[PDB]
Amino acid sequence: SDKQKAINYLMQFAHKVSGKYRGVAKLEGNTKAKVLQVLATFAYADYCRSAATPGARCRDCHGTGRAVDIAKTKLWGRVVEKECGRCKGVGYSRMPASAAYRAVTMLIPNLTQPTWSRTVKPLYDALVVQCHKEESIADNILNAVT
Amino acid sequence: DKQKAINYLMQFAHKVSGKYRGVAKLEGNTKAKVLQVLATFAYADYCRSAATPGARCRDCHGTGRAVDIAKTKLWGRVVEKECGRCKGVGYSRMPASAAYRAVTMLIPNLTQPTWSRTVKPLYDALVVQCHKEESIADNILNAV
Ligand SMILES: [Cl-]
Ligand SMILES: [Cl-]
Ligand SMILES: [Cl-]
Ligand SMILES: [Zn+2]
Ligand SMILES: [Zn+2]
Repeated sequence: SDKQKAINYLMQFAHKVSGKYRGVAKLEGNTKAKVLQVLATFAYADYCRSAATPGARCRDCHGTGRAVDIAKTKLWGRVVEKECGRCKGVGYSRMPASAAYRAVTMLIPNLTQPTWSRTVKPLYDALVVQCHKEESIADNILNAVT
Repeated sequence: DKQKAINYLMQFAHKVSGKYRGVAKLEGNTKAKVLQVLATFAYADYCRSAATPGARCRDCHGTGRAVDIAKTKLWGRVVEKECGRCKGVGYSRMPASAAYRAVTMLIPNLTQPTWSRTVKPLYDALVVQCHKEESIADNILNAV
């Protein structure tokens, strides 16, 4: 419901950016749709578990890997980010991705893990971090002093 | 054993929830999920402090309290006073932002100031509850 809406939002984003990832960009339409749905479902679950589990994502950036660069934000008149110093940009554990790899191989049975790592997993990670970034923006808006 | 401790802390959070405006009126299902988050994160904060050298006061081991000897004798029950070494702080306070973010997934309109005034005091009470349980277990274990 609320979960399915968020998953659908994430699936639509996955389609928008899919052309950047060589392992999904040229799949047949029906397979591409199934793959992107798997990636969005696993990525959203990975995000949700990491936010609710103590220690499962970085406690300074809350998963985004990024922090505000105060001086550059002032200079440029827009939010400029830098790497999160605490997690040096990792944001969230990468171990849950193995489950997504297994689910994708059921749809792409010749996809090896190193080919996944280079050509598909970057989209999975783009989706996980997209969720942490959405949460950070929602928090910034909710708590603005203006 | 961890889940038992958290579930115990969760039940205590329910008992005292009425005293904290940010949880005392949540609807049954949401209230349970929020209190489970609070207990889970509070227990993790406690465990980190207990395991990290220097993260707790070496006299009170996190409770912020000491036994008032003269009042305990007068009243025939343990009566506490502020721990002198730490002036009642008990443990180094770490930011509770991760817990706040986990709660806001369940209560999307909860601002950080409202959290700080009306929910975070319960969170802090749950953390100290854990140090107090440890202290009682130690007292009982070492009573002659
Ligand atoms: Cl992987
Ligand atoms: Cl007392
Ligand atoms: Cl009392
Ligand atoms: Zn970080
Ligand atoms: Zn002390």
